Amino acid sequence: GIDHTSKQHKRSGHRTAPKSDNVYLKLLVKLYTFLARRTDAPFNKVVLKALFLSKINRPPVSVSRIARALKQEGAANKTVVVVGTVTDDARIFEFPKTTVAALRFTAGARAKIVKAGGECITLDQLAVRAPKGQNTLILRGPRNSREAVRHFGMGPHKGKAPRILSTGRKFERARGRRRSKGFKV
Amino acid sequence: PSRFTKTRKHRGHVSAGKGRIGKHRKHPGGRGMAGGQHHHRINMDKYHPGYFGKVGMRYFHKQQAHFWKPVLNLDKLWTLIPEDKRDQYLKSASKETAPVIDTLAAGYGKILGKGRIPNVPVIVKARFVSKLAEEKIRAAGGVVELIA
Amino acid sequence: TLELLKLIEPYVAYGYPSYSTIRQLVYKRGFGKINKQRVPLSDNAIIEANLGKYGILSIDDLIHEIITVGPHFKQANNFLWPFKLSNPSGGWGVPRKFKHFIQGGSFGNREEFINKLVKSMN
Amino acid sequence: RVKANAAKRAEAKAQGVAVQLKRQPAQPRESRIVSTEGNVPQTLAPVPYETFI
Amino acid sequence: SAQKAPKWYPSEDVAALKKTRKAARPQKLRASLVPGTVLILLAGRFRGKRVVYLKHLEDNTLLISGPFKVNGVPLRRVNARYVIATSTKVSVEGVNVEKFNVEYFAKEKLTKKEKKEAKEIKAERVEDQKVVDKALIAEIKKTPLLKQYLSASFSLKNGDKPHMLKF
Amino acid sequence: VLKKNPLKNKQVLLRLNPYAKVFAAEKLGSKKAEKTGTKPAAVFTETLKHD
RNA sequence: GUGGCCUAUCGAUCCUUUAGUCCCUCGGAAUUUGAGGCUAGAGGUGCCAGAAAAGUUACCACAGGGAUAACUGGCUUGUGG
RNA sequence: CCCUGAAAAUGGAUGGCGCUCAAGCGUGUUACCUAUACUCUACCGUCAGGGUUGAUAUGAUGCCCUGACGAGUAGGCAGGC
RNA sequence: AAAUAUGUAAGAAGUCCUUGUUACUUAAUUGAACGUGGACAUUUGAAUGAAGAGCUUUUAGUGGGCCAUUUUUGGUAAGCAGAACUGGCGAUGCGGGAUGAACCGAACGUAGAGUUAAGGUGCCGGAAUACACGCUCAUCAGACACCACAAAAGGUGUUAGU
RNA sequence: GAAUACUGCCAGCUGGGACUGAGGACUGCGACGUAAGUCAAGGAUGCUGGCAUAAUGGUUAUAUGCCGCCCGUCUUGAAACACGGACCAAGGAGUCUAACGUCUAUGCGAGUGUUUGGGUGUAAAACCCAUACGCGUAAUGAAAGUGAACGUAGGUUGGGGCCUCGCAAGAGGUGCACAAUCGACCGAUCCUGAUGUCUUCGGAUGGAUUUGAGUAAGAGCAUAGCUGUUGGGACCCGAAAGA
Ligand SMILES: C[C@@H]1C[C@@H]([C@H](O)CC2CC(=O)NC(=O)C2)C(=O)[C@@H](C)C1
Ligand SMILES: [K+]
Ligand SMILES: [K+]
Ligand SMILES: [Mg+2]
Ligand SMILES: [Mg+2]
Ligand SMILES: [Mg+2]
Ligand SMILES: [Mg+2]
Ligand SMILES: [Mg+2]
Ligand SMILES: [Mg+2]
Ligand SMILES: [Mg+2]
Ligand SMILES: [Mg+2]
Ligand SMILES: [Mg+2]
Ligand SMILES: [Mg+2]
Ligand SMILES: [Mg+2]
Ligand SMILES: [Mg+2]
Ligand SMILES: [Mg+2]
Ligand SMILES: [Mg+2]
Ligand SMILES: [Mg+2]
Ligand SMILES: [Mg+2]
Ligand SMILES: [Mg+2]
Ligand SMILES: [Mg+2]
Ligand SMILES: [Mg+2]
Ligand SMILES: [Mg+2]
Ligand SMILES: [Mg+2]
Ligand SMILES: [Mg+2]
Ligand SMILES: [Mg+2]
Ligand SMILES: [Mg+2]
Repeated sequence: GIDHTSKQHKRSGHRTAPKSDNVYLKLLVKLYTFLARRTDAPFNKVVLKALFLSKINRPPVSVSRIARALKQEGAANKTVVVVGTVTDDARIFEFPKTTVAALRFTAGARAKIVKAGGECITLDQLAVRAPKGQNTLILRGPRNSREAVRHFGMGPHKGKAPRILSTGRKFERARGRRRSKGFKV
Repeated sequence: PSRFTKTRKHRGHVSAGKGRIGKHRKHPGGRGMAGGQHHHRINMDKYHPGYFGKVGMRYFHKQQAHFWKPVLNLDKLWTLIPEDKRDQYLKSASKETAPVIDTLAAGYGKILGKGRIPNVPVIVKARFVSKLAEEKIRAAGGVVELIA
Repeated sequence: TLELLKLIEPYVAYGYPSYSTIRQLVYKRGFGKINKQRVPLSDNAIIEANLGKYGILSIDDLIHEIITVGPHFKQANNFLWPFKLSNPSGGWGVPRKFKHFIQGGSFGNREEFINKLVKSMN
Repeated sequence: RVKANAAKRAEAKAQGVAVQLKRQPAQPRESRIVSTEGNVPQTLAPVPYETFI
Repeated sequence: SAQKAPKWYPSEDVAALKKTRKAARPQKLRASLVPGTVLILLAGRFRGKRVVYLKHLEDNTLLISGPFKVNGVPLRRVNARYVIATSTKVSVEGVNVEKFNVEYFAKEKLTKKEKKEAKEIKAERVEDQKVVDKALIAEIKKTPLLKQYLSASFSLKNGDKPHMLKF
Repeated sequence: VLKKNPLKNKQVLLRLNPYAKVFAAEKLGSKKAEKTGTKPAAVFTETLKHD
């Protein structure tokens, strides 16, 4: 017998492969597995781990987010890397000439980036021209902006959104929500 | 598909995953929202505060078409001009030739002010407009023409 | 540590090891904890690879850092995996183990007799 | 103790390096020579039982 | 197809063996086994026969000629673990045994075609046996009762405990 | 592939600890000590024999 | 000094009622009653997180329970002997 | 220590036979017996950490190296028939 | 006024030196809190360990318990009823206690070899009818904890002792 | 003045027995040798014999030694003097639907959804499509209503990755996601009340131990799957009753 201080046969809890059957994604995973093994650059390891992520853990990254990231000093000539989708944004009216490498570009995002003088690039061409992740800039999208996150942690005084179908007066705005009707949360 | 469900996996195991003690029964706590004030009170008050009681005043025969008023912010305002003319209108900001935007034709009731339009004068026709939105349009050099 | 031993006394037998006991224990049952794995020593280069910053270049250096409680005792001792000993070859010598060694049992402090016990246990 | 530790390090920065700030637990005693001269050992055995009531 | 296919097949190329670090060193015989020692055969068709140890062959076999003129055992090899070396010794510095070796006792090449339904000794062995055994007899007759002792067959009596018997 | 114990297999005992050759060549495990004629004191002997 | 020297001395939803803002609504447009809202008290649930509630059944019924009594056994032995 | 105190109902229980300088009682020294426990080795599986592309090496959900681990109702999940 | 149990601290989110902010504070250019800059070196301020550390969502069964050591209430008591801490059983085989949910030993993939635990070694039954010092003779001996009970009281039985 | 007991050490020598031989070109650490080589040094070889078939081995029946209580179920506790079960075949119990939560996959993404319908067709398929409509891109308030940049869309503290100097140790710089915190903005509540004037309207600025399921360079929509939820006969079978 052994006095087990820890739970036995415990899986790491991390994805080691994409959950999908996309063969082109699996080819990208194979390429960045080779790069994350034969190169010591932590960029290839971070890109490889991001290639395993689910959809909610790969939020889209807008072109306005990319332009804001390019307003940083020393980052004008960098290569923006989005392991996921670059969506479009009409809120902006100027776009810098830059190189963006991403899994997917929406039609609007690709048009805006190309019209700005830049180029859209896949992660394999990213690997070819920047094998060690030279002057790259990895961007991620907002994960807690998801609508499901609003209801996480519901409870008294937590200030969270109830899981509700119909919204308005007569829908959970009474006893328990105001002092005049019983109490307030 | 049934072949992927846990019902197939429970074959040969007596209780079908329901327990030998609890012994899956018909409606052990009542049907629907039974006991919302009595034995489901903790769940109701924790997850749905505000459920019980009346708040506000009634509206007999409410027609939602009276309250039709889609809102549009100034940042999305320039999306109403088609892209074939958007670049041309964006450059060479003219006081004598400014784009006319019929937001009502685009299906909007009130123009709001989430901000930062370029300093290009535009005519913005709207039914309702917010104070800050009209200030921002006039700051850019445009005008708001109220319509009905 | 003495209060720790005074608190687990009914479950352990401890004492003061000699140089021969420590040397034979490390040579025969010494495994290192390297990258969370239990690695048989079997070579000076492994001990130098894991304890070389502490100036411990060989198994004899490890033995000295144990017999004389040196500055790097804590690192050398934790580098050693807990020794897995066999049951004593001639038995425990007592009818019942779970009395104190003073009371004719086996547990507690048996200070210099731990050498004979451990030698029979490995 | 924080002030005292700073004082010890401040002195050691000039003279007497390796001031060894950390506290240590009670260490085992070192060797010694217990002189008998004037301290001849003398003690008896256990004592018989007496009623004392 | 009744069974689909295996997508990948094992390679049929046989693997070579790793180099083996086991050298052949000469066998170290027991202390009691010295030439001219009277042994007792414990197994074989000549069980319980007192024999004379003559030579140590290179295949870890003892060349014994338990005198054929005395007890009818020829020049033959035995395994050292199947004999009991007794204290009695006979001189052998009058005999030559260098001719007898493994190639001398190379038996035959039997054919698989050959088969036996129901049912001689080579020429050279007889004169070799006589020539070897002559000086063995001459040495034996120097002290009395060896001829009778070799003629007699060893056996275990009732209550004879070999774990305390001195041979 | 296989743990070979020292304290036997003198090849492995010599792979580790190159001093073991000098230890054997000099019989340091059976070193004879220098004779010393330092007597105990009378007060020690009398205390030991005291009841 | 935001009641009682401290540790007890008390009460949701719906409904009614009062106070406050003199404010919002009655949806074709106004005025005045009337009604409905918003904020804060009261009217009471003592089974005190709060149904509106008399019995009988030896004429009885059903689901159950050895989760629970009445006979035997078991432990105990006050009481009995 | 032994004896008296010491009475229950089918025939019966140091487990049985039996046991008296014990095969009883108190104590002590040794030797010996044997668990799925401990040590070493092999094999299965699981988990973890790694290696493997100047064409891999064959399909890199493959091959391989290294270490540790394995009880299980109710129940969860996985891979399969 | 203990023992056991129990709170906190043992630094980098730290310490020190200047001088910055403010509508708070001071009689005040006094403090308070938060700072800029500077200094502190690898023992960054006890020990041991750390099996990865943090974090989140969502959902099953369960919501009859029972036993033991110790503490403890009611009861004459109970294999009674009720609490406290811990370990167990339930959910669990294996060795030992003949037998037994819980006691002792030890927790379990499939095998081999060795060694032991608890318990034993006359025979059943594997293993000393071992060794040593004594005690006991019962016309109801005694013979291993849980555990399958014994008392007040008495004996020129016998042994040791005051 | 010695010996011995006892205890301890040897990187002292050696005899007998038992189980195991995993891996499969080489690489390493070594040792003996002037080297060249050799070896017991990252896991067994060499030699020999018999048989080559029921001999070994498998299955099966039996015998022998030891062990083994009847399953399922409720239960703290079942071999129970608890219940169901004489035997066998066949049938026999978590399903489908509406709406939905978390997670995952896929498409497109500030959008998304063809299939109400029209067109067409090799005709319940496949293919093509307008306008709408749903959800989403704005919240808040009971409501009338009003409605999201002071600032590189803020400051502070961490923070992966990247950039520079570095052989490295490290040092700076930039710092997405995320976490904590102080702010700003929008709505509600309370307050303050400028120019102006149908003299009662309007509500500019400025506040707050207040409040919101908000803003602060969007993340959603649609389909599918396991799991969970509610209504449905609702896992299957079962009342005493009521009409
Ligand atoms: C006893 C009297 C009435 C009582 C209350 O309104 C009774 C019930 C009536 C009803 O049908 N439904 C409810 O939710 C409450 C109340 O408030 C007291 C102060 C005054
Ligand atoms: K009735
Ligand atoms: K195990
Ligand atoms: Mg069944
Ligand atoms: Mg379940
Ligand atoms: Mg059931
Ligand atoms: Mg109630
Ligand atoms: Mg033994
Ligand atoms: Mg009212
Ligand atoms: Mg019961
Ligand atoms: Mg009585
Ligand atoms: Mg199960
Ligand atoms: Mg229950
Ligand atoms: Mg249960
Ligand atoms: Mg018993
Ligand atoms: Mg115990
Ligand atoms: Mg026997
Ligand atoms: Mg049996
Ligand atoms: Mg049963
Ligand atoms: Mg019974
Ligand atoms: Mg029943
Ligand atoms: Mg029946
Ligand atoms: Mg039937
Ligand atoms: Mg069937
Ligand atoms: Mg079915
Ligand atoms: Mg039914
Ligand atoms: Mg009725």
